[PDB]
Amino acid sequence: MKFTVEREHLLKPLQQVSGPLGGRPTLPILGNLLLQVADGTLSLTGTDLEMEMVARVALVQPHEPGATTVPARKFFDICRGLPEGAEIAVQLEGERMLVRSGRSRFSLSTLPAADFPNLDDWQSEVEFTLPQATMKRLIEATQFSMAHQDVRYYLNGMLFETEGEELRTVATDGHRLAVCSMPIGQSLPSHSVIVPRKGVIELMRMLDGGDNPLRVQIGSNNIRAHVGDFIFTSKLVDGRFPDYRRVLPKNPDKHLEAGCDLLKQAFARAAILSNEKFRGVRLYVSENQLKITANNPEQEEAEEILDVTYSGAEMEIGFNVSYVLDVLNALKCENVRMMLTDSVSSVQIEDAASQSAAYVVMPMRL
Amino acid sequence: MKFTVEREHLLKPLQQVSGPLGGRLPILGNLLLQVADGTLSLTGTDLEMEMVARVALVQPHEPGATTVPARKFFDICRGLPEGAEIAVQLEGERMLVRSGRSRFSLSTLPAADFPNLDDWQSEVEFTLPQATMKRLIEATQFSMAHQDVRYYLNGMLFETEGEELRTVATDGHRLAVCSMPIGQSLPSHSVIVPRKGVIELMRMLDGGDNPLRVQIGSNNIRAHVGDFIFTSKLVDGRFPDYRRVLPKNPDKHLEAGCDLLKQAFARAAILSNEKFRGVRLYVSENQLKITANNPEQEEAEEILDVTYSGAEMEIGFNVSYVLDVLNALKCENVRMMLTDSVSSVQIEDAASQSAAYVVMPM
Ligand SMILES: O=C(O)CNC(=O)Cn1c2c(c3cc(Br)ccc31)CC[C@@H](C(=O)O)C2
Ligand SMILES: [Ca+2]
Ligand SMILES: [Cl-]
Repeated sequence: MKFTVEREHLLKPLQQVSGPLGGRPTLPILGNLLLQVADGTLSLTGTDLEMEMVARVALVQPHEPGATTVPARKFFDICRGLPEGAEIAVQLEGERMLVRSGRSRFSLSTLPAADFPNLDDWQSEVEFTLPQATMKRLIEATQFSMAHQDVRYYLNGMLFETEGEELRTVATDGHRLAVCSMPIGQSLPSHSVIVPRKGVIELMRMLDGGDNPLRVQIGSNNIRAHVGDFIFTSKLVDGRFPDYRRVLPKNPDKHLEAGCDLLKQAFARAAILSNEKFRGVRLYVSENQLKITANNPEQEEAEEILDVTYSGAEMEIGFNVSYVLDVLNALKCENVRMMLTDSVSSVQIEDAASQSAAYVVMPMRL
Repeated sequence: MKFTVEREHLLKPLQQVSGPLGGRLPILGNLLLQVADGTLSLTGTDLEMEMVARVALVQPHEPGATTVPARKFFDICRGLPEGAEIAVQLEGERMLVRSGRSRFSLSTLPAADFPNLDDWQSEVEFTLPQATMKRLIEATQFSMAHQDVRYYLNGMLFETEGEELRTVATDGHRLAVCSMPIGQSLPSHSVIVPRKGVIELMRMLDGGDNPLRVQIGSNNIRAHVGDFIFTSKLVDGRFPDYRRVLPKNPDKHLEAGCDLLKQAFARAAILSNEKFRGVRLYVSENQLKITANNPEQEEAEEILDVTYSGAEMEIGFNVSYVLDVLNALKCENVRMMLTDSVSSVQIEDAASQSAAYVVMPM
């Protein structure tokens, strides 16, 4: 095995294929990357047995076929640590891989490519293509609401839902919910899967904001994403996801609109004197005005008054201010819409200018 | 107690005094506020050191003192919009804070409960530019010990000699010294400033033209810059003599680009022992070679061009120490000054003798 390649053509691929690798593997070879020279192409693969990322690099300098595995962290650090515009010559010499460039030489330990574990083979039964940016928006809009290591394992992940011509993402930790729907211009079957949170992050981070389209394949227990030179594959979470349609407030008739930043800064100051554990704040809403109050066990008190667009009936309601701020921070828009009903119902939050993303927070009594 | 001040004027003072404060005596988690003689005084302390900020009151105000949670009060002010005006007043056991239509009511502890550092006398005084103090601390800070049982090493020596103010920091494995002339005839004297004080001292240098005034007593140091007064206790014990650590006659002079050299050591370090982190250097005429290897039999090798005349030698180092030096230097070229394979090495900016770094071999 032999190749010579520019440092810069190796770094992005190394970032991508390093993502999956867990910090304390059950096998020695799981700390390594698989390297293959074949048909004019170097492929790198990293895995953790749950998910896998393969990157491809075209080889325009002379090369010799073969495969081996090297420690991922070290080989990445060497390449990244080498100077800008460097040529990186790699060759397999016995049970060592030789890396050199200019007058820097490294000898890396190998494990055999034959021991590198592959993911279970599977069949695609739902496929579609879409702009990278559409996938990026779907995930960014909802990712923060995924559970982290809940015992309800199916919440530690994101629901991907196909219906008609749109793709929808949903996330919830059992307390707050985020949903986002985008049309993708392909007739799709009605289908639903749960991607594990680590898989969702790899996917998100494999999208480089560029013009390459993203192709998605979904099987019974697996999902795969292909964009340009990168192919990501992950297991699905085998569980049942809650129905998001049930939590959405029915016919909220009291819509409040305000500048996202102004509402955010007001909640952010009020939060300073909220309960540190339960983070409850009170909204008093009246004609074109909102008053926000907070207090903590030490009886310190905050109050914020802003001008808003609001014409409905006067009402009160409490919320977890961290959840509201998470929503306002994910939105990053000019104007926000808060769709209110009463003191005992939940609230749905959106960009004033767009219904594509919706967020649901529970009422707090105080 | 009442005052009304613009956010811009309150923010940096708050930031400075509040920065290092924790609960502990919960009142150590509070700032002392005093309105007196047209001035708002904001004071913070952990009993070892103290930061006092004065700010002029150009609007109507009323005298009096209280104590509020430092973090919450800073966060509130910081969270207010740019150009905002902040009206503060005492009412009951609470401190009211009003800006626009944002209102806040904070808890208080009595100003009488707020502790003072003991009185002391100045024995040594001088002034210097901020930029000089910044440079003196920056050059050496990373070589202080952190939590060594030799308490005298967890901190920085400040020495006056002739016209020079000098800083020294060592942890027993490596050492940094930096001397700067400050245009004054100084008495021969030294004190040890605790690392926490070093950091606050550093952080009080805004980067403006206000000079610094320093006062040293037998158990205290103080620095005035602009409207801030930092006061800290000193550390007991006999600090080592940097001249004993410096090599006596490092005849062998090596010269290389600092970034190039730093890059090589860093790459080589990848394949060094994870615990020891040793690298070998082989010096020969106009050439430096760096090698590293680990238990797994993995090997790194780097070869650079340098300006070296003198005998060939081999010497081992912990790479992180060499990297800390090379990153502290921030220069074009570095001089490596050597004696032999079992003796300390000295490292300087090739273009300045103003700072020197010493590292032991492995
Ligand atoms: O601190 C160590 O790990 C042991 N170092 C020495 O035995 C020699 N030594 C010391 C110091 C030192 C500093 C350097 Br660069 C090299 C060897 C050194 C500074 C602190 C000194 C003290 O104990 O007061 C000792
Ligand atoms: Ca340069
Ligand atoms: Cl010096």
